[PDB]
Amino acid sequence: PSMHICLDFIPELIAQPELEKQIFAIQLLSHLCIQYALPKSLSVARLAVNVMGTLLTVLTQAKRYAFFMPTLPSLVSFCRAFPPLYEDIMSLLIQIGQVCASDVATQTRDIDPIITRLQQIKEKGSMDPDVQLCHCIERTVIEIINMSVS
Amino acid sequence: ILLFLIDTSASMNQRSHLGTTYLDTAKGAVETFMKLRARDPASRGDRYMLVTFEEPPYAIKAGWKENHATFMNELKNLQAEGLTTLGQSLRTAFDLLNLNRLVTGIDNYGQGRNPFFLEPAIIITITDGSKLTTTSGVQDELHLPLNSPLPGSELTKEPFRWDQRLFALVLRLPGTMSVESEQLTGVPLDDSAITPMCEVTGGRSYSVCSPRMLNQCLESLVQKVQSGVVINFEKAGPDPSPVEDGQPDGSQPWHSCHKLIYVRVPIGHWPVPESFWPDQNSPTLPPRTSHPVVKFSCTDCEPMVIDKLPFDKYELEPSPLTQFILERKSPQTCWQVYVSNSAKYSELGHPFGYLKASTALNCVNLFVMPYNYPVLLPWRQSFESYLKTMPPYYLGPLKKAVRMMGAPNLIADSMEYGLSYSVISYLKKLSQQAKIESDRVIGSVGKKVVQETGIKVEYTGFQVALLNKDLKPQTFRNAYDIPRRNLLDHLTRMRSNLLKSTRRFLKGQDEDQVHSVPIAQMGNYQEYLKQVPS
Repeated sequence: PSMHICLDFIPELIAQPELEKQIFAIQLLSHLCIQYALPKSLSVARLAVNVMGTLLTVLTQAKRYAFFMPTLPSLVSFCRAFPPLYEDIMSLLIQIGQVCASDVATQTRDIDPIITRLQQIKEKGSMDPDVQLCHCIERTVIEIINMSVS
Repeated sequence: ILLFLIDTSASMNQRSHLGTTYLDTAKGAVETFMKLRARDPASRGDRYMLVTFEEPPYAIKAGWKENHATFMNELKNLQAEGLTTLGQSLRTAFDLLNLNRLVTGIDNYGQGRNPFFLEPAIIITITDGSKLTTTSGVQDELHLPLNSPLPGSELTKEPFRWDQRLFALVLRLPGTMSVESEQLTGVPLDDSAITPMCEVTGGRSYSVCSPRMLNQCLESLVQKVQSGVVINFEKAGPDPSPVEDGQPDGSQPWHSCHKLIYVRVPIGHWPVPESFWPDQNSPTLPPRTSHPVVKFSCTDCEPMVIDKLPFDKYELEPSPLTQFILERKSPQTCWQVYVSNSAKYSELGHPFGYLKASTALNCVNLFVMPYNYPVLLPWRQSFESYLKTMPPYYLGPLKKAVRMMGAPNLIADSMEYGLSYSVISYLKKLSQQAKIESDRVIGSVGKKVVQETGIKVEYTGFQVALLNKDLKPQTFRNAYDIPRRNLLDHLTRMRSNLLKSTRRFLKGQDEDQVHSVPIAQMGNYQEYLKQVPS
């Protein structure tokens, strides 16, 4: 029960030059928001969404993949805990998606996930990192939609 | 004094055919130029400065009061990142070279223009090929900006000075083979935006294409450093009156070469006073020119001038001597020279010297004569009426020569202008203060810029940190610098280090040494009770 105090050093943990510290801070804040619901928690979650959105344009592909693979369930839990953030998250997701839409078309692939736009989700191996990131984005959006609709 | 201008711009990151970037080749060329200049027994008084393409507080790396060690250390760690701001960098270099000029007495602008007060400086401005940028687009004019002029700079109207040459290196090395090796002894020009700026000062602009051509241009550049006396010649107005041994028809008219004023500081007298008619009451002084517009006329006019006049040997560098060699170097004859732009009250030019050659017919001696020699050389109330045609302040230096004979003059009429003396000490004090402020903050960078500027798109004030290069984490002192992988082993190490109670404990885990490990430096802090008497 003494985990809420960790919020007081969650932003300080974000402003770190190491990507692992930032990912861990984002995940810890995600769990704290899915556990505790406070206006301060909402402010820290908004700051985390902002610092995640500003890190999309200052990271290379090899770092973008490793930074945005674990941190998408964090956005899912942020949506589950804070309704008013929905739009922002969606916008953010869209941006990231479009970035991936430009990363897959750059180099030739083996599965070609571009034509898979007209596909549906099926309830419920070794691939390309960009294709894996696209699939992770799609899956997290599906979970967000299923949580908000139900 | 040599001020190397290495841009270190982002365009200097392209790799040559040898495997190194243009910046590495430029640094190697600078080092070989150093080791070549060290061969001549005259590199014990020169001083090296460095100028890069950075902000005004960060452009200068090593300036005044900086030895060779810090200069080499700054040139070693040069990083090529930034735009090609050639104009601002050239302006900063010229302002740095003109910091200690208004305080020592050089270019006083009130007492003639003494050519024996020299401050030589050579700029190399090693930059890329072309396509310079100014954060908005790509310009093709290379105009120097004028935003903050130095106090006392409106009297020259030009950034460069009497002795400031500008050579250039473009380093146009191909990337595949650089197989262009047809002409062996031939160094063409670069033909770029820096070529006119270099030709205006008086130095050419080399076009490096191969490492052999680079070595050739560096070996040809070391022979172009001497006392800086650059004067401009014009053909007007004689219509090429060289009818001595042939008929004239030419390009050897606007000669802007230098002159070697070797000392025997330099010793000399009779300077070129000015180009205007100075009045007794003039609050504003007309701006001088860095290159004097002096013109010569081809007339014999008794070239034999023998007297007890103090002798001068300002040797002229041969650049346009073909026109003189076409006339057999004018044996036992000379031609007068005169400065234009209202040298007197009402007349166009006054002959004050000639260009008589030596007996060996090697170069031009540049015999500098008084303001009007053919009258005072050959008192019946004559000198009192003759001293009215010469400029007033000009009575200063000539009287010193009269000191060799007597002293008929005095300080009664030794006054230039009542308004020229005013507003001069304040300008000198301002220039000294500016030079002190520039030399103070020359090496202390103090950037302190590490932030990501997280935008919204704790609010409006957050900024993620960046990777620090020279962080030096304290593993034994700070517990946050210990990662999770090597935590238990490091914990036991810290425990054993704290429970050892040794002498001279430290907080560094493993600090081997720095980049340099000198033998004498380590051997000096020791004691050896031995002398090897046997």
